[PDB]
Amino acid sequence: TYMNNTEAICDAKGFAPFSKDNGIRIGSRGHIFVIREPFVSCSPIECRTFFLTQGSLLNDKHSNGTVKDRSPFRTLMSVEVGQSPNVYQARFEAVAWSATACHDGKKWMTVGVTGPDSKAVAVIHYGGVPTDVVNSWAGDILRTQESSCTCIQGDCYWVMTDGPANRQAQYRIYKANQGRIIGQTDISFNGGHIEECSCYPNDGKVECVCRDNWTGTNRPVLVISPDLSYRVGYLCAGIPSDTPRGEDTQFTGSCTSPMGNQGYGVKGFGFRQGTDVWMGRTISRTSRSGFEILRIKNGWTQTSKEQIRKQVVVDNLNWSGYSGSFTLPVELSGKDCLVPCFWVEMIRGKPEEKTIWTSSSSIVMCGVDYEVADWSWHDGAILPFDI
Amino acid sequence: TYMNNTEAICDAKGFAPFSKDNGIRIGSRGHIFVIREPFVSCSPIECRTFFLTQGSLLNDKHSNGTVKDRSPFRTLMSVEVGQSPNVYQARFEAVAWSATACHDGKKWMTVGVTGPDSKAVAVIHYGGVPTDVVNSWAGDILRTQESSCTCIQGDCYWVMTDGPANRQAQYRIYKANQGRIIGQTDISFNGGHIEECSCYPNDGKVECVCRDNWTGTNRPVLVISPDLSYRVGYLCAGIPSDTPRGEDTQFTGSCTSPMGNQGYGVKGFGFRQGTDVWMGRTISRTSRSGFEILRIKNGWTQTSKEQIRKQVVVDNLNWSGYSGSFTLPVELSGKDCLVPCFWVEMIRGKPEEKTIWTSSSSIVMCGVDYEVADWSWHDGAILPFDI
Amino acid sequence: TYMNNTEAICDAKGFAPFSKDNGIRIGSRGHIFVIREPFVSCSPIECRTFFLTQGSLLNDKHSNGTVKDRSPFRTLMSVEVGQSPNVYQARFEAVAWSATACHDGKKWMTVGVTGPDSKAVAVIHYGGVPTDVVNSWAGDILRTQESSCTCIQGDCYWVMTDGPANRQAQYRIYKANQGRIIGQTDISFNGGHIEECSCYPNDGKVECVCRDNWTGTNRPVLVISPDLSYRVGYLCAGIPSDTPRGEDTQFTGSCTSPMGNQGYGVKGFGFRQGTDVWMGRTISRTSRSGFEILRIKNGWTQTSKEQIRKQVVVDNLNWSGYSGSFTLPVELSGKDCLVPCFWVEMIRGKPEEKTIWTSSSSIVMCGVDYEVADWSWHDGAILPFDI
Amino acid sequence: TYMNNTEAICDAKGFAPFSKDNGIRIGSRGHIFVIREPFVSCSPIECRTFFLTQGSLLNDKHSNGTVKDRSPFRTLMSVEVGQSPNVYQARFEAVAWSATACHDGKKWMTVGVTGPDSKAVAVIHYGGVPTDVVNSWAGDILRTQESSCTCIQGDCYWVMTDGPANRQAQYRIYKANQGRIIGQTDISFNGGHIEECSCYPNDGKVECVCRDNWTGTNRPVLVISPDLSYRVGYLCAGIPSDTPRGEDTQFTGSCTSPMGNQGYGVKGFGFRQGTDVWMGRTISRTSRSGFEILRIKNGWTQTSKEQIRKQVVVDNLNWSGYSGSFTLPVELSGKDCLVPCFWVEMIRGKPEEKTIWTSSSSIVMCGVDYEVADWSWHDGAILPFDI
Ligand SMILES: C=CCC1=C(C(=O)O)O[C@@H]([C@H](O)[C@H](O)CO)[C@H](NC(C)=O)[C@H]1O
Ligand SMILES: C=CCC1=C(C(=O)O)O[C@@H]([C@H](O)[C@H](O)CO)[C@H](NC(C)=O)[C@H]1O
Ligand SMILES: C=CCC1=C(C(=O)O)O[C@@H]([C@H](O)[C@H](O)CO)[C@H](NC(C)=O)[C@H]1O
Ligand SMILES: C=CCC1=C(C(=O)O)O[C@@H]([C@H](O)[C@H](O)CO)[C@H](NC(C)=O)[C@H]1O
Ligand SMILES: CC(=O)N[C@@H]1[C@@H](O)[C@H](O)[C@@H](CO)O[C@@H]1O
Ligand SMILES: CC(=O)N[C@@H]1[C@@H](O)[C@H](O)[C@@H](CO)O[C@@H]1O
Ligand SMILES: CC(=O)N[C@@H]1[C@@H](O)[C@H](O)[C@@H](CO)O[C@@H]1O
Ligand SMILES: CC(=O)N[C@@H]1[C@@H](O)[C@H](O)[C@@H](CO)O[C@@H]1O
Ligand SMILES: [Ca+2]
Ligand SMILES: [Ca+2]
Ligand SMILES: [Ca+2]
Ligand SMILES: [Ca+2]
Repeated sequence: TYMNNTEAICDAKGFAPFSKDNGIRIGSRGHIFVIREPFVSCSPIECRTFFLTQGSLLNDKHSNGTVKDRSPFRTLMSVEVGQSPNVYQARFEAVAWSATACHDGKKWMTVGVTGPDSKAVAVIHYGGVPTDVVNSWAGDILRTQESSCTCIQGDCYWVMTDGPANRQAQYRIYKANQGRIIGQTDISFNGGHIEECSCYPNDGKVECVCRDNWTGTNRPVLVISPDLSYRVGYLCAGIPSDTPRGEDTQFTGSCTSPMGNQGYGVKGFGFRQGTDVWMGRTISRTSRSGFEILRIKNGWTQTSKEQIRKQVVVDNLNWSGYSGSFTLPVELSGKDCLVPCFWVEMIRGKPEEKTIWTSSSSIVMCGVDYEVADWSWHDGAILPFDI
Repeated sequence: TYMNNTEAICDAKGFAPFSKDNGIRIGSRGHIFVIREPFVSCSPIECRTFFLTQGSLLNDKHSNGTVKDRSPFRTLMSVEVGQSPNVYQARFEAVAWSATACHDGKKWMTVGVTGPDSKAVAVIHYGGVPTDVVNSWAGDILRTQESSCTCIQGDCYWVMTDGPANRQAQYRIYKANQGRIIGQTDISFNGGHIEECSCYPNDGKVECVCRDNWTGTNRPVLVISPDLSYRVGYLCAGIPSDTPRGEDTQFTGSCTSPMGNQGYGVKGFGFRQGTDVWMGRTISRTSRSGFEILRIKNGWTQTSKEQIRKQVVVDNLNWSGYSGSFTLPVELSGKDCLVPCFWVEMIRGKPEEKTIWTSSSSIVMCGVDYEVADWSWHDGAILPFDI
Repeated sequence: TYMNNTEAICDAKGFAPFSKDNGIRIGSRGHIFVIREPFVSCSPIECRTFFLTQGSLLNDKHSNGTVKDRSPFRTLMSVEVGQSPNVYQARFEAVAWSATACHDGKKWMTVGVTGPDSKAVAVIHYGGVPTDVVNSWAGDILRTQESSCTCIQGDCYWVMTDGPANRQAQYRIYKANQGRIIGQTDISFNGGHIEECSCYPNDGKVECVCRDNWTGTNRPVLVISPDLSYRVGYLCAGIPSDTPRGEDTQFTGSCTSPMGNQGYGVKGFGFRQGTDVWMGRTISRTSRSGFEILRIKNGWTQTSKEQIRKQVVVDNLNWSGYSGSFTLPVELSGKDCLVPCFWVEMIRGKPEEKTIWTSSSSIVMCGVDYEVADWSWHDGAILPFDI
Repeated sequence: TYMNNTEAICDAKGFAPFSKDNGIRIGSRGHIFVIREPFVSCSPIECRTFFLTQGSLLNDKHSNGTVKDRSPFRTLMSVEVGQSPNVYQARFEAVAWSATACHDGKKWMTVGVTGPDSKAVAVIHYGGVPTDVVNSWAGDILRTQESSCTCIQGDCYWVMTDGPANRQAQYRIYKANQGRIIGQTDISFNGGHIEECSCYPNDGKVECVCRDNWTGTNRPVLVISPDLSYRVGYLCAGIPSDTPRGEDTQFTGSCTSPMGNQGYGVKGFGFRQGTDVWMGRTISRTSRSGFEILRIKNGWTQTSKEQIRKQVVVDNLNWSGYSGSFTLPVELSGKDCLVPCFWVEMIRGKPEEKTIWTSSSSIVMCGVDYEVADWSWHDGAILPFDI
């Protein structure tokens, strides 16, 4: 049975810890893949952590990783939420150096982009098999969300970019049923920049909070209808949520354009809350360290600086990294709304630390009808490793 | 289908070995989590061992564990009874430094308490997902059973404390259906102290045998009805079952108040047997070593010293530790009563032994219509380890 | 659904290799339990290898095993046929230093004997739980088959001994349904000796070929009806099948009494084939090395020396050990008879080899309508190990 | 339910990466079997990689493998596509130094050939059990496909050879239902040579593209009808696809006979595409290195040199090896034709590299309605290993 993820996202006052895998701690001894982007998506029966591996283990010469991000070895794999990315519980998903995954209520759909920078191919899998392909359309690192795509009544939705890391690139929305591409749309966005979208369902539409890597320290926002009509803009709020970013007090916010004089970026997320917004960010303005979630009053629909809530989940003494959204299915929350949840990647090793290698672990959090006390559930491994 | 655990507990003459995981022996070489509290609970299809991990493995620098009990790394995980707490068979349960788990006949319910000492949050999971929360009510180490909670006709019951390790604290009963809190009750108990309750179903009510950490060397006893009305007191018998404790001959027992001049404690358990009681205890009065189960005649309802049976399960040459109750579902015993069972934790390493680290393994036992011969099924690893 | 294992055993001309686990080879590096008795039994869906472990791994100080056979650590565990006894695929079965397992078509029944030599307890499990117990009846190492018990139309049958390794002991048949003992019988056998029976179903009765450890170099034979009436005797054939044993040419065979002046023994097996018999034995008369199966014409019902077939499965250059029978369910062979199969244990390490430790691997074989060529599928590890 | 694999093979313009296991990279640290022939076959629910192991692990003295190819230790095992051949996810299949596997829509059928060169036995398994046998018919290394056999409406088909590696040998087709041999056929082919067939279903018949090890640098082709009538010949195209082979420009092709003056060979594959053909080959004419797939116009039915497409999947800087065909079931592609896919083995170690040992990893590819960009998804481990 296909999920209906037509409900409204749950209004929430805070976020409860769901899971912590401690994979780097464990991989000091265990057989743990060197990973990045430990992203989460859920079927009606369970939530899984997806991740990329270069086929190498923690504490093994292969972890060296002077090896290109976008290598022939990179694969998308998965375990159940909270499990470490260890070899012996891992399900193979796709050959991939860029991915999105999601479940329609019957099977898992995954997309992995691999191949040469100049003409990379995205292969869509459905039920553990290749079902369809998308080649590069602009021949400049075809890439995607690195988080959960979004299925609504059996049709699955995601966003890709193809174009420079910096200047103007091109962006498309893609639609699928049973792993077969049934629609696509180019996103009109001159002057604007979209990458690594963090999306979730809300009211029968798909909303995303993305990364502008060109000039924006505000994050773009998309609202994709089933048809493929969309509105695009920036997250209204008068508080910047990218990294790097300038001061809050030195920023005015905008619903239609990038505002800060920054290049670069980090994947992060945000959740509409009626007219309000919950926005994730690194506590640091410059580094991918510390992690905090703020609720801004009227932050989705206007240039608000009104902070309604703050919750620290990784303190500014500790490394953090990428973050993304997912939702709990109603068939698992048992609610009549979609519980917003997100994960946070906590990166260890190069470049910030002396090690030959680089991996991440995760902390996962869900919505909840209550104010949750500050804490830091940080990675915790003890570096450097044996090697 | 929800379990009916409305039956009477089985009358039993002794206890048969169910399982022994040998996890510390195995983890000399295998990839075995450093654990504590290897507690057992059963669905209608299987019995699982729950445990806490700090995300570290036996024989790995991370086992060091000069690391706070109540750390950001601590998670509740599970394997099938008798399996070691090894990485590759472990199911993630909750982020937690205090837990209870139980199954209602449809899904597993777990509660893990994590967060700061001053305002910790307990997250209830149901079906492998966050479904509800309880924040600290007194801002002093919100904590729970460290054994199996108790489901009766689909509503699940457990006991928490919030307050000093020593002096008067506060204690609540909590009720849930499908992971949603449906009731709660404060337990009136001045002069008395409740922690780490060991509970089981008996006659459509929940009975617990708990730990008084303030002044009692007798263990408290609760009887919780479906409503949340309860009687509370102390286990009547004229024999002390806590550790530390004084001599049997130097104690008179009481159904209503703590009796010995001891602080401190250990989790342990007891089973009503009509008017009789089976009581667990460490053979040592001072140390958590050796383990024995005694049957006292009239021990539940009066100040009896009448020992009906004794069974040694760990000899006084060997380390023991925490212990708790669970019951076998009728759907697995095939009886028309609830088979009482318990587990015993056998702690190795610091402080009793020279090692950088501390873990435990378990022995599990069930009820049975026969007198079972004395033995010691003790942990068995050979310390110190490589390190 | 309960199996009907009422059919006749299949007439067979030879035996095809089913499985080889290579667990000692693998455990040079992998995490492989030190095991003994890698015995096989089958449900209607799969065949599993059961084994005992002392909770220690190959290549780990714990493998030392100057440790008593009959220790507190010894547990019965299982994997799917052909898998190594590795930690991460192992299902826990029972606490045990002596076992039998079998499936009735609905659940697995296991029996593990543990406890003190003087009053050991056998715990019967059903569906992964304690369901019943048998204490020592003669207070001298209560013990059992170390191979597959036998279920016929939902009632399960096995044989135990209690008494000296040497002189007269006592022997019982035990009957069970859903893990509850429903019948028992003492076996009248003065002058005779029964241990380690290898049994299988044939024509709605249970037949076993056992080990006489007192004076017999012929193996005893039992035929147990559903009631518990039985005939007992020795395997008629004029060829000795125990180890140690004298020459074939120096033996006359007997259907009613032990014949050779040998103490000691080895578990082995035999299959009725109408009036014929297939008999297993070590190629060596003195050592547990080499393994061969012979078909004797009229060997079940008379003192025959007529060898109809011989098949070597381990050559006399290689260590062998225990062996036992099982049958393929009709629901898996797809035949209208019960395919006879057996396994052979191949023991490495002490005492025959310089190592601190002792383990075994297995080769498994099934019936088949054809003459199978001689070979040696022997253990294969390269000793001594790192240590 | 039995599969209908009666459909036409899908017409395809290129091949998308399905899976990459990185098992040699991983086995630098993980517990990875030393393998060969990582072949793929699919049930209606999943695709599995089959492989042979000698029971030894990467990085362990046992990997030495001065050990005969055709040893007593060699077993056929399997994992899910894309998983490494690691110990803890492996399903045991057969005792085997030569194999074929396939699923009929209800159970897995496997065949493993083991035993002495002079009289080897092939045991057919069905549902994880021995169901039937084939002994050597010519007493010269009875052997088979080393890739997916082929089930059509519940009857399963495969090809074996028995005879010299070089001169004339003998070749048979074998047919089975539920693991029982229901038909066989000798293949008339004087002057010709068949080994290691790569087969797939097309139009209710079985087509194979095989290895001539005697004199042919073209690959033989068989078309087996349900009856067991067949046409046999050589792949028509005017381009040689074996290794070793001469230049393309120095070859004329033939539909009926071997053409090049080469002995030796490599397993490879080809797919009919109406009248066209997709042909696999090593980029090297002399070495098993690099891998490319070419589409020849009219290549199946005539002596064409017309190259319609080329796709590189392993570049000529990298080791490659064996290759085979499988098809995606309609129940997983969701198409009304059979998606052609193939795998490529990438061999590391001896003899090409300085190591004591030899293993392989794989890349898997499927059909697809699009031109796929050149790349090299090559093995990637860093040799030599610790040892
Ligand atoms: C660990 C790497 C994370 C990672 C980062 C990151 O920002 O750190 O950048 C992505 C970008 O290159 C930019 O978004 C610029 O376009 C990149 N995607 C790929 C596949 O290139 C991804 O791998
Ligand atoms: C290995 C530790 C076991 C352990 C012990 C124990 O008595 O040894 O004490 C619990 C208490 O602190 C006391 O009951 C006093 O309140 C503690 N709970 C937490 C989470 O603090 C638990 O971790
Ligand atoms: C590796 C040991 C195998 C093993 C042997 C064996 O003959 O080698 O002997 C069994 C006997 O003692 C005898 O049959 C004499 O009664 C023993 N059973 C137990 C549990 O004592 C069993 O463990
Ligand atoms: C890694 C070995 C691969 C391998 C090769 C190969 O060509 O490399 O040759 C097969 C042949 O011997 C020939 O086809 C000649 O008949 C062989 N089959 C067996 C079992 O002998 C198989 O093992
Ligand atoms: C960190 C590390 O091991 N670097 C090695 C380096 O020694 C070598 O010279 C070069 C090419 O092999 O780059 C590699 O990454
Ligand atoms: C037992 C052990 O390794 N202790 C280390 C110690 O060397 C160090 O000085 C301190 C802080 O890192 O405490 C740590 O736990
Ligand atoms: C083989 C081996 O390690 N033996 C040790 C030995 O050194 C020790 O003196 C004794 C008691 O610990 O027996 C042990 O088994
Ligand atoms: C590469 C290797 O380890 N070779 C060993 C060699 O030392 C030994 O002399 C011989 C027999 O054991 O062949 C073995 O394969
Ligand atoms: Ca930016
Ligand atoms: Ca106390
Ligand atoms: Ca004897
Ligand atoms: Ca050739």
